[PDB]
Amino acid sequence: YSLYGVSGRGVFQNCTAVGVRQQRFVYDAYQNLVGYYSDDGNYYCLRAC
Amino acid sequence: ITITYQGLFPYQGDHGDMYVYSAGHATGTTPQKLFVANYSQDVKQFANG
Repeated sequence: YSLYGVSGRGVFQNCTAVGVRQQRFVYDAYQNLVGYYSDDGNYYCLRAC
Repeated sequence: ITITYQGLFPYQGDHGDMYVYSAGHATGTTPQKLFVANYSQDVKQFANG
């Protein structure tokens, strides 16, 4: 993928359902994003390589 | 996720500044003088908001 200001390499899946949903990432306690948003409008949660 | 995070917050137990707005003077039929606190002369420092 290559999203807005963020790079990265991930395996998107239609996951559920944890986030903010108004701004459009979700991190897990580090710099990484685990990982949905951005698609319109679902939950494409990402993973590491 | 839980985390420690360093951002702009109010402090625990802060009573803050209280403000109240009031009905004005009135007769039975007619509003008269406004009724207010001295807030306009109390200029505060913005600092961090």
